[PDB]
Amino acid sequence: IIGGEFTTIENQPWFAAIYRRHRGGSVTYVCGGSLISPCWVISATHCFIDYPKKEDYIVYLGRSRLNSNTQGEMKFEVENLILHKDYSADTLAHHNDIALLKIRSKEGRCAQPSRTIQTIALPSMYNDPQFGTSCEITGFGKEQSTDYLYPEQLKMTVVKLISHRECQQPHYYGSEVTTKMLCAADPQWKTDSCQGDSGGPLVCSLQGRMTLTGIVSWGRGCALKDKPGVYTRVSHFLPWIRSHTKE
Amino acid sequence: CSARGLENHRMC
Repeated sequence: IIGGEFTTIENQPWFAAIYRRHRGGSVTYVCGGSLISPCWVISATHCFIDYPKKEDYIVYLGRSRLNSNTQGEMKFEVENLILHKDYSADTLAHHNDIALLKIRSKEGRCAQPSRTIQTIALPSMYNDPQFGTSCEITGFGKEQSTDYLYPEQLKMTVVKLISHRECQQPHYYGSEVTTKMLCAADPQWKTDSCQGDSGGPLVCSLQGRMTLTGIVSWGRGCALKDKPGVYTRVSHFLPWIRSHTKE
Repeated sequence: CSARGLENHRMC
């Protein structure tokens, strides 16, 4: 997250931290995700596509820090890693960038709700906030495009939704953006998602309910003029989510 | 490779 503010998991308790074990034993952060039911985390396919084997991954819930344990956190294996079959990569503009991780502890159990671990509601089909609406994004991604390190403490920021009409302009993204994607940015371009925020939640309040409106997917650079963040539009994948969460 | 879309990729 470029700009924005440090936070703790109490403020985004559906946030899932996803890591990969390397042969040799090294573990590294991969991507964010969102808990949508006790056994299911939703994320982005591009985070996993190069390394699709479920045994490589570890998922934490209730975690506020990247490389330190948070009191009350829970650690899970990935029982199933489901990637979208119509995923594609075109320069950077990923189509159908959505994935499901079925989680299971060493004890064989799913998530247990607490102050630090909660689910996020999904939107109704084709029901998104009006453009110009403010939404939140959360992650452990870079704080500056030039940074090497990820922040050790979770961050969040606010961005505003941008219409497809505006995003499809040539000086924004042209044909790279589809109606299955949502763009969002800051009016001053001073805050944005960045590398390592992929798979994380874009949350908007719709009819008095906090709703998973989008999933961090791609963008050209970060916090650059005329180059918004691009998010998978969750309200266009409800049938896909519903079928695959019975696997 | 320094931005969103290429996390956990074999090239990067």
